[PDB]
Amino acid sequence: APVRSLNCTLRDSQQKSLVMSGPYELKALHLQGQDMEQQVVFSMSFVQGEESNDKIPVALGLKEKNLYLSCVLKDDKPTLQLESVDPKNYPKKKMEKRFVFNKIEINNKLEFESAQFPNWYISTSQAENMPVFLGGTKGGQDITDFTMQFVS
Ligand SMILES: CCNC(=O)CN1C[C@@H](C)OC[C@@H]1C
Repeated sequence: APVRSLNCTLRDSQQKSLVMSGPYELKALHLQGQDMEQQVVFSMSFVQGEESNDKIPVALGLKEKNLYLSCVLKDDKPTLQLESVDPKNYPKKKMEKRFVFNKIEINNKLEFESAQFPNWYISTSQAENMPVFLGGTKGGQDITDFTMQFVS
């Protein structure tokens, strides 16, 4: 059948929202009120991959954009990028592995592990206005926990 998707927003566990902040870049900042319309709406697709009760493979597309979060080696390091695709072909159930995140539910929060790069996570910094990135530990000063808000 088709691939199933849900519209949503994400907030880090410090309650920073995510906004597109220039060509193919996502930043996290504290937002409330009118400025919250700026937050990124994701289309979260439920994709093919290894699955368990609390570990669900997803792709994170930007709503009504041919842009996906993806994990690739850059200058020899696992990194997070926004990657454009052929809009005729996406989303699909069998997403390429660089687009797949394991959405892990622990203690009423979510982590998004790279399926391609085990133990690398979608991360934010403590400081405001810094990039969303792929971070190689769910332990230390960087934030790897999120909450999801369902959007109409
Ligand atoms: C710099 C380009 N920014 C936008 O088009 C803003 N929108 C992007 C969309 C994925 O999430 C909702 C948000 C309102």
